[PDB]
Order: sequence, then C-alpha cells, then structure tokens
Amino acid sequence: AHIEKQAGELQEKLIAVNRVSKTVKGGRIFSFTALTVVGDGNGRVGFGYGKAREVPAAIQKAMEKARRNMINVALNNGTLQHPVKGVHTGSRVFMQPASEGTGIIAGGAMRAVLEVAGVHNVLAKAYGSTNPINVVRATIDGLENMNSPEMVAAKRGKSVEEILGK
Amino acid sequence: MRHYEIVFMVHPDQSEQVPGMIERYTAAITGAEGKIHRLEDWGRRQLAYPINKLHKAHYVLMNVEAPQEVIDELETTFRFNDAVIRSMVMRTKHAVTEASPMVKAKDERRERRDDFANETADDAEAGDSEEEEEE
Amino acid sequence: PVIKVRENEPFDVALRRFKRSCEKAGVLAEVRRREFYEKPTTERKRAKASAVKRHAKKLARENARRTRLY
Amino acid sequence: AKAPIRARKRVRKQVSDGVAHIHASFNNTIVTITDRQGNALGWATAGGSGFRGSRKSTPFAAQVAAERCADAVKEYGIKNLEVMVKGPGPGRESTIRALNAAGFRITNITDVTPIPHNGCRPPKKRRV
Amino acid sequence: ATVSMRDMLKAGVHFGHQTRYWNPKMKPFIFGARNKVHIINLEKTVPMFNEALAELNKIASRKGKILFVGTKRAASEAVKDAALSCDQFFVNHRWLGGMLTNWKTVRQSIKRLKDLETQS
Amino acid sequence: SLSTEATAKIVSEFGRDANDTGSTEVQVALLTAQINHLQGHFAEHKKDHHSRRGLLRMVSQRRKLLDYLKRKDVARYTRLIERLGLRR
Amino acid sequence: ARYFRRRKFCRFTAEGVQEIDYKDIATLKNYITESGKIVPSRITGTRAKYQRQLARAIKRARYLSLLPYTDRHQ
RNA sequence: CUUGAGUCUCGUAGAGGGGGGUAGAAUUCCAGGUGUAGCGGUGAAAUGCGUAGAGAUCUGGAGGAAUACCGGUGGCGAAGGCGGCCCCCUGGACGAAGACUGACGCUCAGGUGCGAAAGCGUGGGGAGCAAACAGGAUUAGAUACCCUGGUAGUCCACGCCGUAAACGAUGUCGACUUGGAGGUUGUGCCCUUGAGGCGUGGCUUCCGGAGCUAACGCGUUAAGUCGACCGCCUGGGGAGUAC
RNA sequence: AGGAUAAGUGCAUUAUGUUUAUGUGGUGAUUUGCCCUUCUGUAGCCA
Repeated sequence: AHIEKQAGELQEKLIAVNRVSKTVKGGRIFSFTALTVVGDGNGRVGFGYGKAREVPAAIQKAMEKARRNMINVALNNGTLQHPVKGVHTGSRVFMQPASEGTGIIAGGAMRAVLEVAGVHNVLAKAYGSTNPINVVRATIDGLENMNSPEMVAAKRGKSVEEILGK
Repeated sequence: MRHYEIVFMVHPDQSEQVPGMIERYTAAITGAEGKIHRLEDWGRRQLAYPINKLHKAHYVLMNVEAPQEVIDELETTFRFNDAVIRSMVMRTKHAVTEASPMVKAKDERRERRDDFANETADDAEAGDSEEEEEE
Repeated sequence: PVIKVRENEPFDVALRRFKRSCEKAGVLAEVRRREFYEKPTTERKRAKASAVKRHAKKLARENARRTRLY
Repeated sequence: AKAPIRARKRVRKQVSDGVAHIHASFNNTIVTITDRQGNALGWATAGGSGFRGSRKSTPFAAQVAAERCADAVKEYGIKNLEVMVKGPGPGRESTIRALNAAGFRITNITDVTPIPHNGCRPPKKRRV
Repeated sequence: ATVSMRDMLKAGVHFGHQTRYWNPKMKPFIFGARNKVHIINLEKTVPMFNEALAELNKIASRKGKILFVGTKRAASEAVKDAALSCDQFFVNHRWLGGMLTNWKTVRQSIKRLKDLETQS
Repeated sequence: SLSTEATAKIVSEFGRDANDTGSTEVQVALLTAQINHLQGHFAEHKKDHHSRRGLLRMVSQRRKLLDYLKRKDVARYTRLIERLGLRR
Repeated sequence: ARYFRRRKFCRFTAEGVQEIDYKDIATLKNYITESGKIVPSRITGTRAKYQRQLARAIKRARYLSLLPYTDRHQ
C-alpha cells in the first residue's frame, strides 16, 4: 500500500511493548501491543503501532504498519537540512534553523529513535501529546518537503529547471 | 407608474354603489399620471361560501395603474369602504393589469353564474356603462 | 380523511385508504404535546425528508443485485 | 355489544328518511342518526356498547356503536340514508358496514371534519 | 498513428446515457449537457488516447503478463472481448480487490483448486 | 421608497441637471430625501427598528461623503451641509 | 425562425398560464382534486415558477371566495 | 485612475419591521328545536362533568387568540429574529441596461440603537390550553411519571437591564482556490416550447477533489490559501456566583 | 367547489408509540519482552 524511502537491510528498532485486555464471554480482546520504528541505521521514514493474539504476531503487525498502511512525508539521504515545524494527527515537533550534526541531546529512548529517523542533525522541542508511542513522528511533521539532501546546492536544485524553462 | 391589479366583490343589495365608485377612481387616475388598462366588470357570481349570508356576490376587476401618492388615496378610501364584502390587490412585481387567461372565465360568470335583478342592471354600469353616483 | 368525494354511490365501505386533499400535512408529527411558532418548520415538516428514504429504498434493491449481496 | 334503545318495529314521527353523523375521536366514536331536515332520531356510542381503553376506538368498537343506533331508528322508520363523517378517529368505514346491514342504502360520505384553521394550542400532557 | 483516433470516435458516439451530473475532477474532458444527458467532449479525448496506445506498445517487449481488474457484474463481457488470448488474463463477473500483497494465500488456494479439480 | 418625482426635483436642483446622481453633492441630496420619507413613517408607533438599522446606514455614509467633500472643494461643502440642515 | 424572451405563452407549456394570478378559478383548479382543495407538488406537477407563486395565489383566492376555503364547503 | 466603493430610474422574490384591512372552522358559549345515558380519560383507571336531561345533533347568534393545508433541503431579516393573505408607510436583498461621482476604502476601543421566551410597568384581551392549588392514578414511595379541574399565564401595544443553548455551537468584511447538482430567481441565445439546454449572476442546500481535523466533519456561503483590525482564552472543583 | 359530471384520482390511530418501582465501593489467568522469520512488505534490495 503506502511507499517509503530506500534501506537495503533493516533494523527493527522496538522502542516499547505492552498488553491489552477486555476478556469476557464470547467476543473479547486478549492480544498484545508492540511499538516499532523501522529504519536503516541513519535515516528512513516509517512508524508502526500494531497488535495481535500473541507476542510474535504483535511485532509482525507493528513492522507492517511502519512499512505500509501509514501516511508519511518523505526523506532523502540520512541527514536533515530543512528544519521547520509541523502537525501530524495532533503531534507537534518544532525545529529552528541552526547547525547540522552536533548538539544532539534528547531524553529517555528518543535519542535512539532520532538516529534511525534521519533528523538527529537538526532538532528542537516537542509539544502536543508527550508520549513515546506518538511523538516519534520527527521525520514527518518536522520535515514538510519530500527531499532534503546534504549538498547546500539544494536551493539551486529546483532553480536549474525553472530558468531553463524561461 | 406602479400597477395594482385590484379585484373585489360586493354584496347583492349594495351592488348599486359600484358604478359611481369606479368612475370617481378613474377620474383621479387619468387626472394624475396613471391609466385604466381594461376595467372589466364580471357580473353577479356564485360564491364558494356565503358571506354575510346569501351565496352570490358581484365582482369587478379594475386593472389600475397609479403613482404612489394616488394609489395611497384610493386605497384608504377602498379599505374603509362598506359596499365591498372582500378584495385582493397585487404588487408591481410581475403585475397583470393587461390580458389574462381568465378571459373565458369572466364571460362564464356573466353568462351562467349570474342572478338577474335591478342590482344587476348596475352590474353592467359597474365597468362598461359608467355613471357618476355613489361611494 | 375519508375526503368529500372518492367513491361512485357508497357501498358497505367508505374507501378512506384512497384519497386526501391536504388535511394536516405539515402541522402534526408528535401527539400529546404543546404547539410552537418557529419549531414546526424543522420538527414537523419532514414530508420531503421522508421522500429521500422512499427513493433510497427503490435504489438499494438494484445495487444489492449488482454487488450480489443478494 | 349493546345497551337499551328504542324499538325496531313501531311508529313515532314516521319520517321515511334521515342523515347520519359519526363523530370519531382517538378514544370513542359518537354515532347519532338524525332527520334529514335536522332533528335527532336516535344515538349510540362505543363506550355505551361496553368498550373501554384503547379498545373503545378500534374498528369493531366503532361497528357495534353504529349497529346499535341503526336498530333503534326503524321506529321512526327510515328507508333511505345519507351520511356525514366528522373526525380523524379510527374505523370510519366499519360504522358504514353496520348501517348497510340495518338495510340502508348509503348515499355519499360527505367529509365535514371538525378540524379548525389551526385553533388553539394543544395540551402539554407528555414530553415527546 | 491515426488508428487510435478511429476507435475513440467509433466508441465515443453513444453520447452517454447518464444524467447531466459528472465527477468534478474529470471536468476538463466534459462537454455541456443536451437535455439532461452527459456528453463527453469527443475531440478533446482523441489526443489523450493516441499518447496512451503508443505507451502500451513500448511495454510489449517488457511484458510478462496482463491482469484485467475492475471487473464487476456489467463490465465483465467487455473484458472478455478485450483479452482475445491467455498471454493476457481475466475473470468473468466480479473481482476481489487486492491480490498483490497477500499473494502467499492466493498461490495456496490455486494449489487447493487444481488438486481437487483433478480428483473431480 | 424614493419616488421618481422626488428624484427628478433632486436631479434638476443639485449636481448637473442631466442625470447626474453620483457626484458627492447630489448623492448627499438623495440620501437626505429617503430619510424624509422614513421620518414620515416614524410618526406612527415607535417600534420601527428594522427600518432604523437602515436609516443608520444612510446617515453614516452621508456623513462619510461630507468628510470626503470638506477635504476637496470648500464651496460645495459649506453650501451642502447648511442648505439641507445635516449633521443632526 | 422566431423567438420570445421574459414574457407569456412560451417556455414550459406557457408563461401566461399560472404566472402569479389568483382571480381566475381555472389555473388553480388544474391543480385541485375533486374535494375542492390543493394537493402536494408531486400531484400537481406545476412548473417551479407556477408553485412559489401558487403558494400565495391559492390563499389569495381562498380569501376572495374563488375556492371554498373551509370543510363545510369542500 | 478604477481595479475598490457609493448612486439614480427599470425589472424580480419574500412570514423583515410599524399601522390599516379581511374570510372561515373546531373547542368554548347562549338560545330555540330534536332526542336518551353515559361523556371524558388511559398502557387500565379514578378524579372531573352529567338525569336540574349531559354527550351527540339541527338552525342562528356570540366571543377571542389562532390561521391548518400550498409548506419544502423553501423564503425574508443584522445574529438571535420573522408564518393566513393582502394594502398603506418603509427598510434590506436579488438581477440588468443607460448614466453618474472617482479610495469618498478596510477593520473597529469608545459608542448610540435594537428582545427568542417568559419575567415585566401601565393599558386592551383571556375561546382553548396551563404553573400553583385541589384531588385522583402510578409505586420499594410518588413532589418526578400519567390524568382531571383550575387561576395567573400563554395573546397584543409601547416600555426596562436585551437574557439565554444570543447557531454554521464557526468575528468582520474582502481578495484568491477543480466543480457538479437540488430548491428557486433577474437575464442573453435555441422550435424559449420537455419545472428543459447552453451564456452569466443570485441566495439556500446536498455531494465531494487539493487542503484542513483528534474524530465526526468542513471544502468555493471553508473548517482551504490569506489579508488587514477587533473581540477573547490560558487546568479542574468551588464560581458565571462573590466583591 | 363552475361542475360533485362521485371529475381535476395517489393512502387509513394524519404515521416521530413506550406510567411499566429499585439494590454502596475498588480489584480480576493468553505470560517476566528474561519479544520466532523481518522473508520485494519501500526508487536500490534482503533473512
């Protein structure tokens, strides 16, 4: 269904896992939940929360929901250089234009999420729901173009077709 | 300038009053910047309900044009008139004081739905054989 | 209700299943309750509104066959 | 089914003809047969026939009221009939069915329903 | 390659049958109603159709096999006429939307059909 | 509403005497003339508020066009406001 | 050949037939059932024009004793 | 200057306001005539009414709010607001040609002005319905439920802080952005001749694309892209009350 | 209703019905992640 960036070989960064219930006679819930962010170890889009009858299916649901069945805004190369704010399904991440590479600091499990996402180069504060199941959206709302490549000639990139169109 | 297609009906015993009232309305219209487009008297007619008893009344369609000033003077007279049992008068927005698809239905009313009396000699004086007389 | 003219010289019926002028057709939708001035316009006047569902019913029969959900 | 009434067979005003009136409500029907120039020749009701509740307005309760009056008015000796119906209350045909079993020819169902030109504001009673 | 333009006109001259209502997002290729029936612009569709029929030609040397999808209780006979081969595959009446990603199941039911078809 | 014959007095007397209705001096004179028809009505009962909303439009605008007129030609301005007894 | 614009007797079936009027019993009566009374717009199949005006014209008429307003005359 | 706005006659729709006019029907009532026992109420019922002749019904009068139906996703107003229909006065909108001025614009602290309803000061009106109050009926009780009587009220006119769930639960107006169609209306072109098609506006509404939302949903009358300026908010309970 | 020619035809408690008494508070077996297949399930392409 939903198409994503390039990768070669994938890392199943499971950041969190949980269990749901509402057990009763006839129709019931008894499954497990799992949360994974999928990437290549530098920068890729993809985030999936899924659930199933047991722990093996729970994780396979989650890895499918990252890679398909999910709306994302795209990335190019494993680095950011279009730092801007945004909103996707209430979740707000703000990034002011500053240095690339160095300055990276974010608490709890989030510094590890940012390394597979490609936006550990430029980053600033989060607002809206502050839970690690929904704020991993960094490379989506915090990137409002479909490519943000590492050559600074990116701002001449669309220009070279526009003045040839003149 | 404004058009008021005024139609009214009058009680039988009172129908004598109408030939005079219309001729006082025509001289105030033609005397001050309006027109009588057609002035049709319809004769005596069968009601669909007896008003003030008796199941017949006598109908007149005046087909008036008059300015805002003039129509204001005819209408305060007509509204406090006593011979009229009831009236309905229409607006300048798509008014039809000239030619209608009630041409057949008027002839019918005089022809077939009338009652022949002394009040009804007066019905022919009401819009065709006009004499100045009453209010 | 029976309405003033509907059958050719009555028999043992009165044929009230058949004809009506306009005898309450905008003014009554709820019984055992007080009347209002502005409310009737959306509360009581649903005659057009109930025609949308009669149209849908002649529509949904064909579509159930094409889907073969019949 | 019935309660006391006039006779089927004797003589009173000897009129030969009448008009009948059915006053139909949500709870009762009043059926009163009258003279054709305007004077009552007999009456019944569905409650005076031994019905109560919602059942007092059903078509079979409207029937037995109508067959009750229709018996009585033969002492005044009707032979032909015309009918008025006046209400939105149930079984406006079942009362006619009884008048024709009393031997009458039914001559128009002339609607003169008692509905006003809106009239008065109706009882608060219930909440919907 | 005027040959694509003949077929578009030859097909297009049924002038519609449906009411004067149309999909807003198709508006460019739609000519004005004649008495409450929709009429496509016939000339404005003839430049599109020639671009399409050359692109289909280029993939013929890439081609594996073709799959006619969108079949339903009125469109099937029109797909029957299109295929003229088993180099190109179709169904007659209905189609179950999606096969491409749950191929795992789909190949497992093809093996159940042909085993039990040979026993029968 | 404004008669044709009240409009004809106003056109002849103020602005240019061939069908000028749009110039600021004459536009004032028209609005004034509909105020006068409205003040004839308000000698009846005094719940005539759905027309008063409309009076307030006509007054305010008339007053805007007099602010424009005193920024321009001073003869037109002192004549107009004094000859029609405006700003009350 | 010929045309007519914003006037009577052409478009629809005719624009001089139930324009706005009420003084004729017959234009109203094409649209009145045998009990002497107005029926729904589905029944009457009046042009859109003819109905927004027929809503005023049937009341005008009833009130001028052209139609029997009431149930003792229906 | 018009590219923004403002204006004149012509043409078109409507329950906008204020004051005039006007028809008919139930309940209610009186009278005369006829005629006999229940009527009413309800899921069943008693309370109530009635043998002093009730109920129903014929004829005629009465009296006052209301005005069914066409009536509808309709239409009008400044939001709330406005319902028989018309006139008289008059506001506001909606089209279109001739002609006219030329930023006279936008927003709006302050501000004056303005009521859905009841409340309400004084006046008119009170037929029906109805808070209370009475009494039934309901029931682990019955102030709630459901009923009957029944008074103020409801109903009008002007007036008082305009109160609120004062509405698109959505500030104003204005520019810009794929449309399609219903209801319904000015008007250009067609055998106006199919509530019809095409040219071009109009309000009012369904549907849905780019976009916007947490979700429903919105989407050319935005909840899109925006623009200026104003109003207002910064967790709950307590409190929209206190001071 | 001009006309009842039972014409002008399109529905029937005018569909939106529902007194039917009530019973304190919190907690709970598909698991320590001390987590089976990611496998063309992404423009390259893999368990």
